[PDB]
This record gives sequence, structure tokens and C-alpha cells, in this order.
Amino acid sequence: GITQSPKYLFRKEGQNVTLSCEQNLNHDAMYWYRQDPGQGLRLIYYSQIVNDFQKGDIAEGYSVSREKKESFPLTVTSAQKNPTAFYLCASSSRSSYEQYFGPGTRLTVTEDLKNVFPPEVAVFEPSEAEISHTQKATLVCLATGFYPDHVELSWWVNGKEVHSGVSTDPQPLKEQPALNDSRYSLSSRLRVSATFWQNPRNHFRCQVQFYGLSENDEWTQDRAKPVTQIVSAEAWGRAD
Amino acid sequence: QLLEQSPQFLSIQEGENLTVYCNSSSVFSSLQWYRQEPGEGPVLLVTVVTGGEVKKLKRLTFQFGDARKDSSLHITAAQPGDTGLYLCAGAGSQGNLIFGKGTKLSVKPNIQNPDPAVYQLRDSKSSDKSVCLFTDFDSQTNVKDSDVYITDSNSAVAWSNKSDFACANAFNNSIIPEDTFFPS
Repeated sequence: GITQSPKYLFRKEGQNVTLSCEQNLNHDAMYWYRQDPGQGLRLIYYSQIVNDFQKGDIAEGYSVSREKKESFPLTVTSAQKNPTAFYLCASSSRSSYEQYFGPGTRLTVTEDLKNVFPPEVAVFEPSEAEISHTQKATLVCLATGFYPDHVELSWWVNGKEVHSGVSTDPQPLKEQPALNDSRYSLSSRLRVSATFWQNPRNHFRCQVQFYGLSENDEWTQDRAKPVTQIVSAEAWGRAD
Repeated sequence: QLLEQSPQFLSIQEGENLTVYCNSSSVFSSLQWYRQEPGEGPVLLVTVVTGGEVKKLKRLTFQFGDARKDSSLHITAAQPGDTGLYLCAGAGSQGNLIFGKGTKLSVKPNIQNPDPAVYQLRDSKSSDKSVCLFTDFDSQTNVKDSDVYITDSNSAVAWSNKSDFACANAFNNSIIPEDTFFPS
């Protein structure tokens, strides 16, 4: 009933960004929130009916329009000094606070486009001691050193995606958690039977989709431009 | 004005019951509960409207206190799928809707025949860095710098870009249980 687009947003500081929210539930009231790890949800703007808007406690540096019932666009301007956050749109009936939320969008804003780096990806092979102990084989994938924390990890075996046996970290982790300025890592486990791992015709791949620079972003550095891209690593069955 | 949620974090075994709380300084007209998965939109679970009201929706039971300043959320027989952030929200005649910070619930899947062990795995490309895998531990296991790196289901991984990094170091002073299988 509610669309936000896109899932991930990357911008250099000073650049205005408009986040879309569209709604087909025929709701009068619409809401924008920001979500920060130490806070839950904070109201940015509330629009109870078309053309009406009221500022939340943290509307400083934000702008909204409501010319149509079905859309509530949020602009984040240069005047917001801490714009990195997860932004959620919601809607409700006019005389209610029972809300229905969009999927949210991750906005990350950086001082410099040169601070973007794609993940490195590595797969660690199942321990032979695990295999003899449990008759099971756990592969581990590590994606490391990336910024922004905008990634989606998947496992592919013999070219088909799998979900059974997969356990991925719910969110990327700061490699320097005690500090503002940090890159990110993400881990995932795929556990299969020993027999399946021990078949050399089985090929296991960890694939990480990175969301980074776009082709209208300019790049002059020697290193490969850190565009949105997929980074992959593989380990193949071993008949030990 | 002030909406408080307790406990801030809760880690429990599959099958356990639990109750979490929403406490207000001020009277609410209504109170809503939401569940949110990481990087997803909160999903509405209930609205309570009348002081004393109890609403049972399947394995979930909600109460609004008589004075309309407090609410409980109770889950019977918690499942791995109940994992998420439970949010409380309300307003009261000032009509400023306020959100709590949430309770983050983590439900650990059952493990009827535990086999806690720490393994070391090698990189496929063999830069010969390794990771440490702690796995097959029960729900009563809870998992020295920003260098030694850790990820907490029933497994945890650790890694580091130092050479003196040993798996014995990454998983101890921690809570590996008494009969952990720890191969060289």
C-alpha cells in the first residue's frame, strides 16, 4: 500500500535529496520519520490532509510538499547537519494514529565521494574437524572494508540462489564501532551436509551487491570508481 | 511527553514466554504496538483504547492499564520469527503522537542436542587469514579491542587482521560452556 524508493541513497554533503513516498490506501494523513540506533522513531513532518503540514521535533533542515493526496515527498537540505539515517514514511486514516509504514530508505551523506569503497569478499572453507565431529560443513563469507553500509549478501550454489542453511548478519557492523569514522563488515554462514561439501562438482558462491557511486558521479582517482557493483568469492567442494 | 520501554534488550530461548512494557508519564487516548525487522517498516500489531482493556491476538496478549499510562505485550511460546524491535506509540489529548525507543527481542532457535564447539576455517584463496566459528551452543550461552572482530541463531564468528590472533583468544573470558569441543 505504500512505496518508498529507492532502498538506498548515497549523496555528498551540500547536495539536496528528495525521498519519494507514494501511497494507494486512500489515507488522508501521512508522516515522515527518521530512525537512529539510539532513539527509535522521531517525527520529522506530519500532514493530516492534502496541503496541510506540521513540523515534528526535528524538522530543522527538512522540507515537505503535499499537493496530492497520494504522495508526500521529503527533501533533506544542506541545513540538516546529521542527515545520515533510515527514513520511514507512513500513512493513516485522518482521525487515527494507526499507521501503515513504507519499507524505508537508507540515506548516507558523506563529506567526500572519495570516502566510498566497495567490499572485499572472502569465503572461508569448512573445518575438517567440524566435518568429522558433526557430519555438517559450515562455510563463512566475509564482506569487509566497505562504505557506505549499503549491501545485500546472497549465497549461490551451482548458479542457483539458496536460502536454506543461510544465516546472515541482520546489519553491517562498524569495523571501528567506538568511532564516527568507520568502514563496515558483514558476515554470513552457509551450513550444508558434509556429503554435499565433499562433492567437488559443487560450487559455492558468496555474492555481495554493493550500492555506491552512480554514473553521474565524477571520479578522477587512480583506483576503480566505487560504483554500485557486485563483488563475489567462491569455494568449491573438496573430497578430503 | 515521555514514553519508556522496558527491557531495552531481551534474549531468550524459543519456547519461553515473555512480557515487555510501555510506561508513560502521561495518560494516553490510545496506544499502539508495532514490530519491526531490520531495515523494514514497523508493522502494526494492536491498538488499545480503553483503560483495563485486554486484547489477545493469537500468541500475543496486550493490556492497557486502568489509568491508561502503561501497557504490556506478552508472547506465549516465543518463536525465532518473533525476533525484532517492538515499538510502543501513543498520544494523549495534546495529540502529539510519541514513539518509544523499543525493546529489541532476540529469540534463539531450539537446539535439543547441543554440541558446542569452536572451529577455525581457512580462506578459499588462502591469503591464509582465518576465521573462528563458535557453533552448536544452547540458549544460555551469551556471546579485547575493535581489532578483534565479532559477529554473534546458534553460531558466532570472529576474525582479525593480526597474526597472533588465535581462536582460543577470540572465544574465552567469553562464555564458551564447560564441554566445548575445541580442536587445534
